[PDB]
Amino acid sequence: VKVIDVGRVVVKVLGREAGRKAVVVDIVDENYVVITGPKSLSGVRRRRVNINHIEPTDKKIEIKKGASDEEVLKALEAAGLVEYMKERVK
Amino acid sequence: ARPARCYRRIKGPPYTREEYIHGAPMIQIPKFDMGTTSAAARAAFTMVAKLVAEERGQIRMQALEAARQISSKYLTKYVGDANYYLRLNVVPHHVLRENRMLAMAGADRLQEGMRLAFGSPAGRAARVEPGQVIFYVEFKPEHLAHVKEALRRAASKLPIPTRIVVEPK
Amino acid sequence: MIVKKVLDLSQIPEKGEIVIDAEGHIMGRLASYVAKILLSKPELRVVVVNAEKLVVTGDRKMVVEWFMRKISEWRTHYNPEKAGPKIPRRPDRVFKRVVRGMLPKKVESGRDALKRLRVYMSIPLDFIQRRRLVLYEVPAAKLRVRPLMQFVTLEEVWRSIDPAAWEKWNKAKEVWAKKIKQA
Amino acid sequence: KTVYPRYAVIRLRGIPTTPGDIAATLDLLRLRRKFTMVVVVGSPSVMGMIERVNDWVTWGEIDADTLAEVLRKRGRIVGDKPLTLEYLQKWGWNSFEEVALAYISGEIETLACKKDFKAREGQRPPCIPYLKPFFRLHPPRGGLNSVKLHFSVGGDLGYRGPLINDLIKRML
RNA sequence: AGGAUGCCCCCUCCCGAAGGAAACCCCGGUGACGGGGGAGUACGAGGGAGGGGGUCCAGGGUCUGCCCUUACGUCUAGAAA
RNA sequence: GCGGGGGCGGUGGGGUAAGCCUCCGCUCCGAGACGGGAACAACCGAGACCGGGGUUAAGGCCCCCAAGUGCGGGCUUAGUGUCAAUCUAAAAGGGCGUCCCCCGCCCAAGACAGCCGAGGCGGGGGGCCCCGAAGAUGUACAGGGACUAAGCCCGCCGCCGAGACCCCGGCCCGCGGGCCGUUGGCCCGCGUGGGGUAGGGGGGCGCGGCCGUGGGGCAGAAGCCGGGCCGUGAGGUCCGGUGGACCCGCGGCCGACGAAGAUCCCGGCGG
Ligand SMILES: [Mg+2]
Ligand SMILES: [Mg+2]
Ligand SMILES: [Mg+2]
Ligand SMILES: [Mg+2]
Ligand SMILES: [Mg+2]
Ligand SMILES: [Mg+2]
Ligand SMILES: [Mg+2]
Ligand SMILES: [Mg+2]
Ligand SMILES: [Mg+2]
Ligand SMILES: [Mg+2]
Ligand SMILES: [Mg+2]
Ligand SMILES: [Mg+2]
Ligand SMILES: [Mg+2]
Ligand SMILES: [Mg+2]
Ligand SMILES: [Mg+2]
Ligand SMILES: [Mg+2]
Ligand SMILES: [Mg+2]
Ligand SMILES: [Mg+2]
Ligand SMILES: [Mg+2]
Ligand SMILES: [Mg+2]
Repeated sequence: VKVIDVGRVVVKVLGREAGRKAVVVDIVDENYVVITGPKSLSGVRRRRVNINHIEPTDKKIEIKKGASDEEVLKALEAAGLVEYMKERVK
Repeated sequence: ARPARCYRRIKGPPYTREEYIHGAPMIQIPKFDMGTTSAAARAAFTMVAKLVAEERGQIRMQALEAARQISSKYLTKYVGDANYYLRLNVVPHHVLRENRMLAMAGADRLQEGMRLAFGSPAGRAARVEPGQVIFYVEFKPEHLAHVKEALRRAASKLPIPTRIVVEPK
Repeated sequence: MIVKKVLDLSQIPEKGEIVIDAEGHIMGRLASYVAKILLSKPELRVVVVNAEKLVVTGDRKMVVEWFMRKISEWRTHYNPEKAGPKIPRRPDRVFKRVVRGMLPKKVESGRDALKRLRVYMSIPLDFIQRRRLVLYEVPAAKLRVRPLMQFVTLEEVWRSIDPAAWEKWNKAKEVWAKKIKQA
Repeated sequence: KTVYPRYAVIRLRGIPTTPGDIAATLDLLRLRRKFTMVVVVGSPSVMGMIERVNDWVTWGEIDADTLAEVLRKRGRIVGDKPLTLEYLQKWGWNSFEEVALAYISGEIETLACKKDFKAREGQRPPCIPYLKPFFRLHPPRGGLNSVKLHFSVGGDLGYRGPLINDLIKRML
């Protein structure tokens, strides 16, 4: 079973941003969430995403729902995951 | 008689000119308006129910008569004749033909098969269109359930699908 | 030791042999993948192990009635050994027949592709006693388990349609379980 | 006086089974083979013919750049030779872009000179003399949607608007 | 009686119709994918030149693999019937 | 030739209906190759001189089988179903089975079940599925494997895929022009030129002989067996073996002039 929650770090597995990491910032419905794997950090534009097109990682930051890119960077500095975020899987 | 599926479908022009049709059958339906037919007493009735055709086809005179008896008997038994007006809105103008070897019906009916295949008269039917109003009931609003049941029983005797439409007068 | 891996469909070797663990996989989808692999690699051999743990989706009663009808109503009135059908019941033979249905018919290519396949129930002692047994999974042919979903195993089908042979095989498994766990 | 819109019409369906009236109209419109293209002036008689053959062709308003590119790639002269820019300058046209602009803007009323046209000396003719009045396109790159459905329902047939230029580029 | 000034392999060079990519960078879409550059590029039927290596090549008999394929003559709307 | 046929449309007219009878119009088969449709003359695509390259049409892309176990949402639990027709199906009627849309009423927390505290009742309709649904050689038939999506609905993206369309090379044709002493030959130009039964038109190959002309043959003619080369082809020519005296090229002319078939005739010979 796949679990997606706000603040979870995921990896996009479909699209041009495949293999790049992002952070779940908001939930649209049971099928879509909002991810901003910041464009200034990983190259993932802040957009909606289907649940089928992202795989969750094992690291999570604490943020409010729909948190801005500034808050996402602040939490990334808090968790020390900038270097993890910049990596590209496969 | 043949099954009604033999004459359900409209397959040719209407056959109604009785001055040209030889031995055209009589219309056996004895009456078409049921209940309180006078408009002065129909002024009391405010609800209109309509049994309405859903497909295009032909209804036989016997089928129309059977639906008429079942609906009229139910309405008399459970609403009383002073509380409803029921009209069979269609008349079986169309004359049905059957091609069959038979008794004294012309010398061309003694040749077998499809030779001289124009049939003799076999009955009457009403050609109906979709949305055509087959049965029209005027009633007081308290008898809505009984009127719907009578229309359902009438619809059970007809060869085409129908529906019940209720509205105010 | 058994090392599990994911079969890269574009990275299939052109030579040698590959072993596929069939547990958790759907029978028709895995058979489709195996048939395409055998057709696309003419010199590769394919072994399938754990054939009794294959899954068929649907109601158990529906699948069992389908297999019963196949093994009972399908026959011939001519010489049965010369002309009639011969319906398999054991899970390995059932899976091999399913792959034969997806291979080309009445052709040397289909015959050779079917001959280049071996199917086993469980894992044989010879395979276990190897130094390094590389097993594969095909993720596209694996059943995604969901609540309130209906499916049966080929072992359950075999038990329903042939209880005595299943009992003998299960007893053999229990008899050799100590040596199997040793290896 | 009036400058009607200049349309590109491409025959999308085939020569066998097509009904007789449509076939006759297509033959009169010069779309006698599949994937033949013509450029016409949108007078009412021509629009009546196009409405008659709506279910066998696709048509639209062609632009000057697409017309120039069509003349460069698929233009043919008498004897089936390719149309050349030096041929244009010999006849008095400076470039494919200039002649296409003149035709589309309505400075001239025809692209190809008629069979009865006579060429004088010095004057620039108002057409391209001895040019064939039709183009034979390549099949479209990436395919079409459906040659049996209208463009207005997701198919390919009928009025296409300015998307005929995109189709022509895919078909060049 | 045919070619052996052949045939085949490899390499290299030149030209080349219609057609025509890829990594990678940039813009967009949930996405399968589209677009700008890469690039009318690498390539591409075929047409020329040369280098080395080998012996037969064409053609024929039979067999195998893959692809294709419903005896003939006749009346007939309609023939494997 | 005066036997037509298929699809679609005139509720064509008739008929219970019919792969039924009889009219009207377009198209296709007959007389039309080829791709798809599981096979299949006329359903869809499409019109084929030969060879090669490319791109598309119908339709398809889990395997059989080239191309996607492609993408988003929703429905189905019946293996229902599995992308038009030929082609193998299904009705009235019943079902809150399930998903959903709308309307009337009650509940102002004193509403529906018998003090409790939050929704309840009734009606109409739509989608899928279930019952209605019973056959004869052999499996949930309608291609098979099988699939819980590889089913259905609303949308979407790319790709595969003909002889069609584009390109190259070769061939031939129609028409026009030109040159050569010509019952004819050659060259050039143009053609949204290149299917074809009956039938009409044009040219050529072969067999026996005759009028001419030029030759071969005992150092081996005709015939026969196998083989190479030429020609789209009818056919021609040459090589090796056998054989033992006639034969052939070219122009012209003439016929007892070309066989695969007639329950063909004669002979020989098989299983
Ligand atoms: Mg009729
Ligand atoms: Mg038994
Ligand atoms: Mg045996
Ligand atoms: Mg057609
Ligand atoms: Mg030689
Ligand atoms: Mg006959
Ligand atoms: Mg007959
Ligand atoms: Mg005939
Ligand atoms: Mg025949
Ligand atoms: Mg006649
Ligand atoms: Mg007809
Ligand atoms: Mg087919
Ligand atoms: Mg494939
Ligand atoms: Mg019916
Ligand atoms: Mg079924
Ligand atoms: Mg021809
Ligand atoms: Mg002579
Ligand atoms: Mg003959
Ligand atoms: Mg004899
Ligand atoms: Mg004998």
